[PDB]
Amino acid sequence: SGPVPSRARVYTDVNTHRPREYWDYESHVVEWGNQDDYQLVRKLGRGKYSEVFEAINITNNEKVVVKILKPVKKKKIKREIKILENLRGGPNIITLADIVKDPVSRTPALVFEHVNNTDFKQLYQTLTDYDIRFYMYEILKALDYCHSMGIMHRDVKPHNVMIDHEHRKLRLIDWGLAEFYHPGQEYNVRVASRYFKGPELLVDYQMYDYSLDMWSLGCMLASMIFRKEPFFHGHDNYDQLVRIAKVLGTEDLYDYIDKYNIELDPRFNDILGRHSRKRWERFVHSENQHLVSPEALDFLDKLLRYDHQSRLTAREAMEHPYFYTVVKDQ
Ligand SMILES: O=S(=O)(c1ccc2ncsc2c1)N1CCC(CCNCc2ccc(-c3ccccc3)c(Cl)c2)CC1
Ligand code: NA
Repeated sequence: SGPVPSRARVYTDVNTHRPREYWDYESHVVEWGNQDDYQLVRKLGRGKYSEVFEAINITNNEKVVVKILKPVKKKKIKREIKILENLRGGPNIITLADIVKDPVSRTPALVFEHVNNTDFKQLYQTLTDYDIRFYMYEILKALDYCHSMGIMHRDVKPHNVMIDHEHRKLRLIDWGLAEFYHPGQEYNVRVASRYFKGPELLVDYQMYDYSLDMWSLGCMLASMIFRKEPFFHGHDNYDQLVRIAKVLGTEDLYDYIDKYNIELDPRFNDILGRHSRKRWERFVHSENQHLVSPEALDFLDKLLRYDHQSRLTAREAMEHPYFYTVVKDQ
């Protein structure tokens, strides 16, 4: 036995065709700028792996964002830098402007282009059906691009999506968990926030690909159209799969596990039970109905599949009827 192998349906060999240096980030030599070019203005936030500041480049008086890294292995910093450099200039990808080190503490800091993000509590109540379709399309452009460039984001969620609503501008941020896709590679399943983890992660299927990001995206879409954040609210990684199973149903889950010859943890056998596949109609109510259409539900259904191979690709998703008005306007 052991699990059945898997390959991405698209962009399978994009890294194989690149020079090794493109993806072999362990070999990457970091280009350091001058720390003294930046003065910190104010703290913006703190994350698992960093503290984020607004700063000013005193050479040209530009506003920038500085992410000062907490201690991480040099290869993980190299990976994030290499990915940001490879993706620089791509649609809706955050722009890495510079990389500096404090010469005393030796702490490394990434310097980004400044994006004026719109406060969540003011965005949430104003967003129309059109706005959701528009911003979803913008995220898909970033995902198609990074996938086409041989990179999985692996941490798609609202915290990692900046919107400057005034400028109708979106950026996908926090490439610290992203990885290069190589056919045959077994990845770490301990990635992404619980609520956004794909079934492949939860059942410990390591040979995953770009399609992980499409599950995460579907989770985001569900939370936005149904006004339920998070959508799949698990207590832990095990219960997370139970919450998914109560919606997608257990029949399809067991079909997926059979197809890939996945060995399910003994714990899971007790708690999965038997669940019907639910209709999306049970999440619709008077408050959210203006966001919910046949198109939205058809699209959502085609993202949220157990079987990573059957999810829409980014480029397929962009062709879905949910986006016809957006595509016409652009
Ligand atoms: O201040 S920050 O540390 C900072 C500032 C600049 C910067 N530049 C490089 S890293 C960096 C960090 N930062 C923390 C993350 C925040 C995330 C904002 N989420 C907003 C949001 C996104 C997406 C949706 C949405 C979902 C579904 C459909 C359509 C849309 C929704 Cl509703 C809201 C921004 C501020
Ligand atoms: Na693979």
